[PDB]
Amino acid sequence: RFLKVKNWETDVVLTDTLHLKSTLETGCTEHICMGSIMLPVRTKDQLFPLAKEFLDQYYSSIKRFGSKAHMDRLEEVNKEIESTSTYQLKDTELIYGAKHAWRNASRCVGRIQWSKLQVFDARDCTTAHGMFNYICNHVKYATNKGNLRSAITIFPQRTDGKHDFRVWNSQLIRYAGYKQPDGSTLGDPANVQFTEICIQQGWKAPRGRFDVLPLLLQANGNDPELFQIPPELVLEVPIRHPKFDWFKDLGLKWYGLPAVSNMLLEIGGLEFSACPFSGWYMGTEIGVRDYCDNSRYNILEEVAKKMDLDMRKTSSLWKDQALVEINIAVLYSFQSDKVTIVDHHSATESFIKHMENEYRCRGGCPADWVWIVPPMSGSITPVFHQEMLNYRLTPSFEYQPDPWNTHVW
Amino acid sequence: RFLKVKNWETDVVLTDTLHLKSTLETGCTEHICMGSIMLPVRTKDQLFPLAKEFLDQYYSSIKRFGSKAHMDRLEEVNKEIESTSTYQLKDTELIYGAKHAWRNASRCVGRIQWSKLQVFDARDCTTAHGMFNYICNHVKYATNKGNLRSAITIFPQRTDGKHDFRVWNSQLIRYAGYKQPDGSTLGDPANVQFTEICIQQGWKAPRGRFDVLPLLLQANGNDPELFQIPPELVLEVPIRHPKFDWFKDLGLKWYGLPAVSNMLLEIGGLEFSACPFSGWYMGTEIGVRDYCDNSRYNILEEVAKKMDLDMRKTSSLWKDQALVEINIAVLYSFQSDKVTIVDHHSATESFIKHMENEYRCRGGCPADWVWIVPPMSGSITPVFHQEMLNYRLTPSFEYQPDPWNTHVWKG
Ligand code: HEM
Ligand code: HEM
Ligand SMILES: Cc1cc(N)nc(C[C@H]2CNC[C@H]2NCCNCc2ccc(Cl)cc2)c1
Ligand SMILES: Cc1cc(N)nc(C[C@H]2CNC[C@H]2NCCNCc2ccc(Cl)cc2)c1
Ligand SMILES: C[C@H](O)[C@H](O)[C@H]1CNc2nc(N)[nH]c(=O)c2N1
Ligand SMILES: C[C@H](O)[C@H](O)[C@H]1CNc2nc(N)[nH]c(=O)c2N1
Ligand SMILES: [Zn+2]
Repeated sequence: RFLKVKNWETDVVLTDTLHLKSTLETGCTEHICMGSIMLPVRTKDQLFPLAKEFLDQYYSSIKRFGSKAHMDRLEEVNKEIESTSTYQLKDTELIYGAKHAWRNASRCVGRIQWSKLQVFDARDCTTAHGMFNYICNHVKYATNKGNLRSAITIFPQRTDGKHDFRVWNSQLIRYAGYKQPDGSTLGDPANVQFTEICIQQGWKAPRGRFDVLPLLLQANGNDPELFQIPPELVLEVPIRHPKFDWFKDLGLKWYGLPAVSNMLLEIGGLEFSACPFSGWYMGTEIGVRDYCDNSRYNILEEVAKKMDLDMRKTSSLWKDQALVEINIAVLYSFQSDKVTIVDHHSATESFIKHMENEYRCRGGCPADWVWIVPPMSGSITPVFHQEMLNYRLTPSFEYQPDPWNTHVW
Repeated sequence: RFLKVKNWETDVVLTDTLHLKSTLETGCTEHICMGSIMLPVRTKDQLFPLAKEFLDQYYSSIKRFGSKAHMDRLEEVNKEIESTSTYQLKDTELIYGAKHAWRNASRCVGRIQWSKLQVFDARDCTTAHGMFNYICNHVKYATNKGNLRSAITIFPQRTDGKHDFRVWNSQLIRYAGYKQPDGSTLGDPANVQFTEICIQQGWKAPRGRFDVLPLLLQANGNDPELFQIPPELVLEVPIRHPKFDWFKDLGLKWYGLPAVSNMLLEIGGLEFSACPFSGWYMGTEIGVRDYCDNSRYNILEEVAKKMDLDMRKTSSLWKDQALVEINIAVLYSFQSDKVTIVDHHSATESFIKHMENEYRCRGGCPADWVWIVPPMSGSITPVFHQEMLNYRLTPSFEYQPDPWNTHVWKG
């Protein structure tokens, strides 16, 4: 009932009760833990309980739980749902809802920033060009000439499921992937397929190693349209090492804006299938995963050569040595060009502080250890020694099927 | 039911049916995952079914399920239970049992070696001195002058719970930790409390930075007794770096034999409270955890200074740079002194093949991702990208409470 989590490096013990308010399933059972598995229309009967849950916590958050205002709103939404088989959120509810889905994202280490989120209400949007306009404005606002600011743009909610707004890209800004004859892959292997769905739709791929993909926007359920983000709005960073000059010769660069566009935001039962959100990078996401994952730019071997490491034996830890350098470069480059970025040491220390605040202000903090611990130097970061409880709270961000696997053209 | 796990690096998908034989609980529910939580006498009634399940597993393994030998063994065991409230395992069953507890240890990345285990049967042991003799023999055999061999020694099982055999040390070999009045710690902070118990019991502490702790052995539920492991039997490796000549000057060394001695071995319902087992180290256990944990030796700063790294800001990744060098030094040394050791790349790569083979020949391989993934360079090892299922099968190795917290002293 009242679970406890301990930090084994500092012996601090926190008590969690927030989990009791949890409603969604985890995938785990008393017989099997699925903790490491990546991926473990509504009715009026289904919707009202959800809306009620949401409103009560919202009114509770503003110290007006069980007030005429509260009571009144419940009734208004109640009448609206029975009548309209759905409802619309008050601006304040939308903002509160979005901030909280972030607050509840158990896989996000950057949640100490949860309450500082710019919300762009794009619910009056109606077309792909309109979506394009809102997205450019979001990108420009968030980039802020390198001094990044968190934001989310929220398009119209789901209705009959046949009029869904969707951004086909996984992130607003990513590089294209091309499968050459050499069997090899040009650019980012992760995007090969999407890259082709663009071509298949018209895009004139420049076939480069770092080609900024075009946005593929879908509005009201119609077919998706392509748009090239003003190059001037996409801040990029040339990757150079602060000691190895030959580094710049690797020809590496990465974009400054991390911005997830394929998730679904759920607030009080309502579904928002197009809600791109952005913050700023933690160094390892690029240096460790984008650059060194074997299924991504997989650059270790090459960086290894350039360093003249004894790649003969794994026990010389050449892969590890090179990993560190590649990551030192990233932070170095972003910092030099003055684009906001955080290292895994600072981000994890921040998250620990956030957990403590959350435990003593909200009764806990859902967190997914498997995702929170950085992909390098795990145990020298504090989160490694921190026990965490993972459970699902709403409002939330959820994954959803790629549109190209559901679109009735 | 069937469950699938996918490797996001290779797209290889596996199907698990073995989890269907999972009995114990995990700590998780449909509402909460306790996957990162460190730690989430029997009745004839409950014992009967446990022996049966075990015996069925054992006879199936030797291709004699349902045989007369199998049926006689079941009758013999059940008769013994109703008769004495317990039962004794045949040598063969003990060996099979021990090998399987290792095979089922979901937090162990070295399981590819499971079927290769020397089992020493010490169930005829009656005293602390007897325990000491058995342990010295295990240490010498397992050490094998640096060519490490996996081994386990099994002392008498629990009876009424008032006569337990227990090895008070958490590991047969570990360094003493001492709390100074100024608040600093000399030696290994992890063993301060145990080191105090040793001193209280009569140990004469040399008070150094790497003093091998004495063994504190409890036989038949009696008060524990102290014993010093013959020095010539304790293999140690001085740590030095292949290119950094000042590394040897840090004065670091570590023992070669990792041997857990505080866990409980459960086989067919029987409980073996004293069952020390040892293998060989994976580099990071020493280089990352014992050396760099803030609560252990914590040598990152001193090493970073020497390398003259920019320690003014964490974004220089000075901690990460020093960590790599320290781990290179550990591997280099061990390999130079010809003491068995495996690096985390090699070990995780082997575990993945072991895991795949297990899914194919056994229908599964319970594994705890939180523990399998190395404490450094996580994503550049194949296990990071491997989905895993964690569940509990018996036989098994379990945690038990520290003895100094439950023991009834006699005097
Ligand atoms: C301000 C800087 C931020 C930092 C440094 C940060 C950092 C991170 C990191 C390291 C991850 C893991 C990414 C991965 O492994 O794919 C992550 C995941 C995530 N973040 Fe944050 N984050 C930030 C802002 C945001 C914002 C503004 C939101 C949304 C409003 C958010 C929502 C999420 C979600 C839902 C996930 C998990 C998504 C998934 O499962 O793929 N984050 N974040
Ligand atoms: C052959 C060399 C072996 C290697 C390289 C290996 C490696 C490891 C490592 C890296 C861990 C995690 C240690 C930690 O973080 O505390 C571990 C845990 C474990 N290993 Fe192995 N192991 C080996 C042999 C064995 C043997 C022979 C047994 C038993 C017969 C065994 C039983 C276990 C158990 C029970 C755990 C988890 C203990 C706990 O939860 O504290 N291992 N092993
Ligand atoms: C707002 C924000 C801020 C920061 N710093 N980081 C992010 C994360 C985002 C940039 N780096 C990795 C991307 N996430 C990929 C999720 N893959 C899960 C996944 C989902 C589905 C499949 Cl099939 C595979 C994998 C978002
Ligand atoms: C047979 C074998 C072979 C290898 N390679 N490694 C080991 C593991 C052993 C040497 N390095 C760390 C030690 N394990 C301590 C685990 N403590 C967890 C823990 C358990 C309980 C609490 Cl309260 C805290 C922490 C055993
Ligand atoms: C199989 C395993 O769950 C998978 O590789 C996870 C591990 N932890 C992760 N953690 C983060 N932050 N991001 C990821 O993509 C992953 N991948
Ligand atoms: C809180 C968290 O579960 C704890 O720090 C775990 C994480 N993973 C680990 N993994 C291994 N191999 N050994 C450990 O001691 C730990 N500690
Ligand atoms: Zn779980």
